[PDB]
Formats: sequence, structure tokens, C-alpha cells
Amino acid sequence: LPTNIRDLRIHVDWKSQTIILPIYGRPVPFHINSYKNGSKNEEGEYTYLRLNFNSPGSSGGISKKVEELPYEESADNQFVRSITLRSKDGDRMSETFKQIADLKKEATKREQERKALADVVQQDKLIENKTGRTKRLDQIFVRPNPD
Amino acid sequence: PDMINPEGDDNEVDDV
Amino acid sequence: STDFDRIYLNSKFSGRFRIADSGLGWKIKPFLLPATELSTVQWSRGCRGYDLKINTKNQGVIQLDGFSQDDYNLIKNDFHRRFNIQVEHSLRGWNWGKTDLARNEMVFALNGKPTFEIPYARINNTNLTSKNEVGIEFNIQDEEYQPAGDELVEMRFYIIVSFQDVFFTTRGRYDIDIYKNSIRLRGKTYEYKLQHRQIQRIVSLPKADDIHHLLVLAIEPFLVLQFQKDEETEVQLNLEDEDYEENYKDKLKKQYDAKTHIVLSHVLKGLTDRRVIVPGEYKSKYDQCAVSCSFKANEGYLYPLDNAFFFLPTLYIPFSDVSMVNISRAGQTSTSSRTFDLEVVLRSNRGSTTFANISKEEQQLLEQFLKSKNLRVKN
Repeated sequence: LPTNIRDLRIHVDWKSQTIILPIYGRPVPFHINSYKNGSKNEEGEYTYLRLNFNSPGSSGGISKKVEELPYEESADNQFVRSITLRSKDGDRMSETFKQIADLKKEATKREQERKALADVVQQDKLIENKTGRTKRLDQIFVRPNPD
Repeated sequence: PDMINPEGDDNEVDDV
Repeated sequence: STDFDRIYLNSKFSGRFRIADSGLGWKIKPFLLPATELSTVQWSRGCRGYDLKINTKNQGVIQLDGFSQDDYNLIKNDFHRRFNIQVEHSLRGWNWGKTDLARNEMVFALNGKPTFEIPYARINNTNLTSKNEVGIEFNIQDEEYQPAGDELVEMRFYIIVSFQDVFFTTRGRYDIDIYKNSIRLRGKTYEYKLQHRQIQRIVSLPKADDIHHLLVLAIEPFLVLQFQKDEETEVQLNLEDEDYEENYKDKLKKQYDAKTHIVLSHVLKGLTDRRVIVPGEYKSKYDQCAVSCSFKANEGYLYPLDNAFFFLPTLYIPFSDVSMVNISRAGQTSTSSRTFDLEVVLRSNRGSTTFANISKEEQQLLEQFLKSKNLRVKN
């Protein structure tokens, strides 16, 4: 569950690397890697905060490109682009907006894990020599070891 | 630990 | 039945509910939900506001909130007698999804898991682009600072009197309209709502060359609007001939032809119902109305008035608020060309402001104005 049962104020979590947004009283979950960036604007007493998500045309400069999260999962799927809201009635939008920027480190970790999925072709299963003796040496050093 | 060369590696002395 | 005064419904405050055998009565304007109109129950603890989430066939979703965790054994106890319906969204949080246009909602189904269902009652405007980008702009009915809470403005997805061409500095070109008790600023940047009670003061000043006028509206910091001297066009109000006399307290007629900046200032004075501050009659060097000076590595115009000095960030130094003033000058051959400085210190906010680059004639005019105003000049 969330930090509180009521969600009048926007609360953001960092352990799960994800956020929950009430879309006019309806909560929906979003990922930090699914969100691109955010910005704020102030005009007089009005405050408008926009959060742009990661999608085709926003995460990538050229549309219909190759993206590991959006396009490699489904290259022809509907995606959300951005959302906008107003937090002018309360001086607590900065504390919630700091957690979205703190989630960018987890988004970069998710991107590093996605780039760690490359070179999928690996070694096959190895059967040990059970046919009697095995040939060995002593006093052997190995250079690319992590020792 | 790295062994860049078998013959010897850098002394790591500061540049005057 | 049960009665509770802490039931929250609809960007607003809480309301009241009444259970009955014939239906449900929700009072904020009483509303009746019949038992034959409910279709499904989506009450679950996976989302915030753990209460019943009922679906109705009357183009609305009963998203009632403000119920305890022990009410699920109680309210469903009222459901097994007649409805006999057991209450069982999306938790993946991935960007992948599918948009489906329902009869009155927009289903966001992320591989069989619906996430969003927005009714069309709260929708205000929709826009589309050539790249199949859909943007829905809404207007949440904010009533007070406490009861509004967080509110949404725009959602994007990928698949009386009004004015036009108005240049503002607090910077760009947009449009402004006057509502019955509010003002809406619309443009390519953003949409803003301004209250008449939030507006405090309105002033109009000229430039040094008298080619443009600056209208400063201080609302509690100050919005500055620059207008040309050739703006002489007539405006009209879309209102009744008898209702406008009561609305504006007969201050101005429905049709009037004058300067547009003067008409806007008169409309602001009529709406605010406060006295305006006219520019002073004091003349600077070469018949100027203001003095140019450097502050925060920016050139700005400082002009005195009857009770305050306005420097155009835009600052206002009151005569009563400023505790003391002082003048500093050095001895050199270049002392006659913008070398003297004037520093004013105020103990109300504990702040000192120093304006440098003042010539001999400008300092003499400032000293004459201070001697006329009998201000405390420290030496």
C-alpha cells in the first residue's frame, strides 16, 4: 500500500523506483524509467508542473527507432507522453518534485541493466571430464582473472 | 595486481 | 442504514451519504443513485482511498472515498441482502499500454489491466496534432485554498471584456479576459487565473521618451505591461445595458472610445474599487520623468511619486518605510558624469538599497525633491 491511505498530497516512493499518480482521484502506477523528465512554471499566484514521460518522440530524437524499454518490448504500442498538474494551493510541491529527480539515479541504473542485457549468446552447459584422469599443470598464472 | 607489463609497471610519481 | 459526515467525493472537500434499500443518497444538491443503475463494484485496497468504486450506467462512475477498512465487512453486508455482488486495476507501472475509447471513458489497458477511466463530465477542451498527439486541457473548479488540494491541468498522449495581442513582462505576448469575479490569462505559454481580491494596487507610468507606457499591477509580485502610445481603439463589453450599470457601479459606459491602456487601467480601477496612483509632476533633467540607474548589473528607471519611489527587478521604496537616506560622492574630474550615489535604508524590513551613477543635475533635482518632501537625509 502507499505511505497513507489518503492521497490528497502527491507522495513519491524511491525504494520501488516507481511513482503513483492520482489522475483526478484515480491512482495509477508509473515507472521512473517510464518517465523522462519534469519541469515547473510560475505565473503570479499560479503554478503549473509538467512531467514528461519516456516514449517515442520524447525519449528518442527520431521516431520509430530502436528503444529497449518502449520499442523492443513492442515497437507499435500506445505510450503516454506527458502529464500536467497544478500545485499552487500548497507549498509542498518541491518535496515531491525532489523525489522524482532522485528517481533518475534508479532510472539510470535501469538503463545500465538494460544495456547489460546485450550479448545474449553465452556459453553452453559444460560437462566435466568423468572419463578417468584429467590433464593439469602447476604454478600457472592467469591474467584476466578478477583476483 | 594488474601487471601491465611483465618487465615493470609505472612508479606513479608526481609530475614536477 | 448508516450516516457519516466524513465521506469524500469529487478536487473538492468531503460530503455526506445515506444508505437506503431503494438506492443511495449522496448530498454535497442531493443526488440519487438507484439500485438498478449499478453494474460492477471495484472496491479494493490496491489503490488509495480504500472504499467502494461502483460503476453506473448513467454516464458516471461512483468513486466514493472516505471509508475505513472495517467498512468492507459492513457495506457489503448491505449488499448481500439485495445486490449479492462480491467485490474483487494495474500495478505494473510500465509505459506500455493501449488506449480504448469507451462510451463515456478512456480505458488505458496495459495488457489486459485497465489503469485509467476518465469520465467526460470534467473534460473542458481537446486538441490534436498532425503526429496523432492528443492533449486534453481541463479546468478544475477550485473554490478555496484548503478544499482544492492537488489538481490536474492538462493530459497528453501519443497515438465581460477581453483583449488580444497584449505584451506582458511578468515576458511574451498573450491574451487576457475578464470574468465575473476572476481574470483568465491565456496564451502559448500557460493559462493563469487571477482573483480580483488578490489584486492590490494598479499604477500607470510613462517612459523617458514618452513613446510607451508601463502598467504595473501589484497583486499579493507585480506584473508589468508595456503598451504603445498609438493604442487608441474602442472596446465593448458583452453585457446587458441595465446589468452593466450595476456590475461596474456606473463608472464607465458600455461603449467608449479612448486609449486602450487607459481603458484597461480604468477597468482595473473599477474592478478593484481602489484609488489609483498617478505619476508625479516633478521634472528630471532634460524634461524627463525618470532617472536611469544601474542595479544588479541591469539598467532601470527610477521615478518618485507622492508616497513611494518606483525603480523599474521592479522595486517600490515607500517614504514612511525608508528610515534614512544618504548621498556619497568622491572628488575627481569624472565626478560630474554619473559618479554620485544615493543609498536608502529601511528598518522595517532591515534593507538598504543603493542607486549609483547619478550626475550633478540629477542629484540636484533629487535633493530639491527631498527638500520638498522633507525626508531624512543623513550626512
